[PDB]
Amino acid sequence: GPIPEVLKNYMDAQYYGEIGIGTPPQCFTVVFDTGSSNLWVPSIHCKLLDIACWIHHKYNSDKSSTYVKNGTSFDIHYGSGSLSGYLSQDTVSVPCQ
Amino acid sequence: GVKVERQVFGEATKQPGITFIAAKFDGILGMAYPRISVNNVLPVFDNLMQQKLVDQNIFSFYLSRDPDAQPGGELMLGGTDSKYYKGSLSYLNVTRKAYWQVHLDQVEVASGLTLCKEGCEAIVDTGTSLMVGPVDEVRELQKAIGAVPLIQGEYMIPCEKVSTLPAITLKLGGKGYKLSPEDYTLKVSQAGKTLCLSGFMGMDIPPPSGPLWILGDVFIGRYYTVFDRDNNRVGFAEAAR
Ligand SMILES: *[C@@H]1O[C@H](CO)[C@@H](O[C@@H]2O[C@H](CO)[C@@H](O[C@@H]3O[C@H](CO)[C@@H](O)[C@H](O)[C@@H]3O)[C@H](O)[C@H]2NC(C)=O)[C@H](O)[C@H]1NC(C)=O
Ligand SMILES: CC(C)[C@@H]1NC(=O)C[C@H](O)[C@H](Cc2ccccc2)NC(=O)CCCCCCCCCCCNC1=O
Ligand SMILES: *[C@@H]1O[C@H](CO)[C@@H](O[C@@H]2O[C@H](CO)[C@@H](O)[C@H](O)[C@H]2NC(C)=O)[C@H](O)[C@H]1NC(C)=O
Ligand SMILES: O=[P-]([O-])[O-]
Repeated sequence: GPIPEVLKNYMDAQYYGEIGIGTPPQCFTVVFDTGSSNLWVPSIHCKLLDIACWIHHKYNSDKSSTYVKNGTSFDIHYGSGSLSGYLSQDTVSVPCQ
Repeated sequence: GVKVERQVFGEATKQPGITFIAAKFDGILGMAYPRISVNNVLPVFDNLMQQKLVDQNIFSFYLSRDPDAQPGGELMLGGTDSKYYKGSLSYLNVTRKAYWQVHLDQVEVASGLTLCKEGCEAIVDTGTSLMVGPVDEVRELQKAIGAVPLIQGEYMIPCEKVSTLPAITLKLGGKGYKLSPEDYTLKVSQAGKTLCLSGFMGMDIPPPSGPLWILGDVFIGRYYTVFDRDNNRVGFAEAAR
């Protein structure tokens, strides 16, 4: 049947819920964004220049038994900002637990 | 819960600027159509549909507009949640399957100013906090309510004036969706101070995608929203209040 995903609200400006990526699941908070179509989270391989990565959860493919390598570069440009990295494949859990 | 197998996703390694630094969330899970997926990656909900992990290929949002309320919101995958809306759903067809784009009939400030006078296109975007419209039309709107410019297309209103502002009504599918001044203004806090942000922001989105209005969290907060991929439509009902 339907799957409830509870969201937090920060200051009426950010709404986000917990998902899992990997086996076992590594938990991340995400915006469920009806204005775009890609999923991404920070990598443990993020560049040292990426200050945001210092204080967010990071995905470690080495700890997931369902990870499948891709490695293709991607770049996404939103109205509020941009990012880049590389693609990977894994099982996504909603909610995380 | 649900486990979507074989999902392709981005491992971010560069995040220039400041957007993501102080954000409460780690990442973004896009729920629009595959047409606007970067690298043509099959989206999460598309993969979910192909794996038959829900019976109805719809998903729905409740967003609380009291910033201290628990729960903050709920995304329901594969259904709607009667806990969070009253009355019946009204539907609008999607017009370009890329964003969740629909036709907007008009925008009316109660004191008389009409924007989008002969109709226009809008997207329904959970990932935008504010309502967004064209710079020149939003400027007129803000002058009508007595708001003043802040920066980058945002405007502020003296908090003591909010309760006497006019209502603003969006006409969608021939029905009126009213926003009260409390619905379309937000409290913002920095360094122990409180201000009131106008919930409309001016931004010109160029062709070919634009121009587009954006029904952001301001709207979805008041109007519980259903996104339906079986029938390519958006549904609205009055959220619990
Ligand atoms: C909103 O979108 C839906 C789905 O695209 C539209 O529904 C479609 O409406 C037309 C009538 O204008 C239907 O036409 C008939 O199709 C059958 C073939 O199944 C044919 O035998 C008839 O001669 C006729 O062409 C179409 O079936 C119908 N689709 C569904 C799923 O009901 C709807 O009209 C759109 N609403 C608005 C307000 O535009
Ligand atoms: C399809 C995708 C590549 C991208 N989609 C968004 O930027 C909308 C998303 O809803 C995005 C989600 C997000 C949330 C949090 C932090 C960063 C991003 N919202 C915003 O950035 C807010 C402002 C949007 C203004 C309208 C966009 C105007 C066009 C921008 C250029 C083309 N890029 C797009 O349309
Ligand atoms: C990276 O992922 C993409 C998909 O996001 C892969 O492209 C798909 O691959 C299979 C073939 O193995 C096709 O059936 C799909 O039609 C492809 N889709 C698209 C849009 O290209 C791609 O193969 C992956 N690359 C690597 C190097 O692993
Ligand atoms: O509000 P919490 O996600 O820090």
